[PDB]
Amino acid sequence: GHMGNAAAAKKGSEQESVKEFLAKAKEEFLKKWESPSQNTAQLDHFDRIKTLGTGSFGRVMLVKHKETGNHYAMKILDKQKVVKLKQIEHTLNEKRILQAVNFPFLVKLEFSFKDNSNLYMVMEYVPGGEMFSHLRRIGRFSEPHARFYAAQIVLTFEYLHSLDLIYRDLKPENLLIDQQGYIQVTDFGFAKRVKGRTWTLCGTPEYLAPEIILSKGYNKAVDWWALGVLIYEMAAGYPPFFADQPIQIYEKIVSGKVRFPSHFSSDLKDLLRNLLQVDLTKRFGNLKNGVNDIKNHKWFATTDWIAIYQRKVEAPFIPKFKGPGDTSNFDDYEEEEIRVSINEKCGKEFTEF
Amino acid sequence: AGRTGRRQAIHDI
Ligand SMILES: Cc1n[nH]c(C)c1Br
Repeated sequence: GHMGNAAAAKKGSEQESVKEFLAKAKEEFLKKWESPSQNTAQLDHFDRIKTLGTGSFGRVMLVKHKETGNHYAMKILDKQKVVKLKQIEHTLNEKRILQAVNFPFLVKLEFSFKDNSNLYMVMEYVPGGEMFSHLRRIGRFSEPHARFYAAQIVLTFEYLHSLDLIYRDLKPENLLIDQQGYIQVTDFGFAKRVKGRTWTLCGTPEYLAPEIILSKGYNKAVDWWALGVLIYEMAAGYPPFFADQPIQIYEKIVSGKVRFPSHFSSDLKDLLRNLLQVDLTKRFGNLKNGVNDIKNHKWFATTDWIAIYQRKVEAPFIPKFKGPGDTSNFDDYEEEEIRVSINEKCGKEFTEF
Repeated sequence: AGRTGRRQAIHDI
């Protein structure tokens, strides 16, 4: 066969140990899922420094905690802007999931709270910037460097999916580079605990699986499709379904056609054809052997999964860091004052936050 | 041709 006796025994034992790890991680998750934290700080506890990114419902700001001096990333959501029914449910999902998960490649939530106008989530500051801007600046990553980042996503999705969590917004914009060159996934705005199917039309156009676009009930395999899009974009410099307007992107996704740069290795193309698979009975991550079809693929043959988890693999690069609170690895955004109304807004919609 | 800047998520459609 492909593996000799010793290699087959080592892999089987490794796979059993993953099961043991995930069972314990699920017990730890459920304790926190069933007893969330809330109201662990207030706005006046922080000095607001700079906007690190923006979104539909607000911004993420670098803040400095006044008493400790630690820097954090504070996501601010305008409660009124969170107007649509699925916008509201998704924000409750985001906070509840972030407070309960624990994994080396998931950002750590430290505080959450709300006031008359806004919702607030205070996370560890990840100073190396978004993968997005490093990728756009260099053009494309080499296959070994794309593989280093991809392996972290594979392990993170293995963890999340074991907890019945779907992520639903993988993209370089949501992947931050830490001081050791490893990934931190942020933005759980579309993450959801799902036991089987779910039906919300959400995500980012270029990363949507065909079954989302086609208004079908879908499952965690949408995240494996998205991994295919991400790996392709990291290695090519642009995503596989690329067009100026969303409707054109959607038509390309549904077609079942992908073309690859001539510099992609055959191993990479094979992996991508199996992730970017419109037929759910054939998509890697969705078959009998689960995540192992991905982890054991030839393109990952050089990947030491445990060493990646332990953060013992040399990273492709270490961001320059010039002291705490440095924002040099982030783009600039227009600054808008944080106004807190004298009247509580949407109090009933956000009772649980 | 396609989108090179940061991409916003969609809540519908
Ligand atoms: C922790 C975090 N979330 N989003 C950004 C831009 C950071 Br830094």
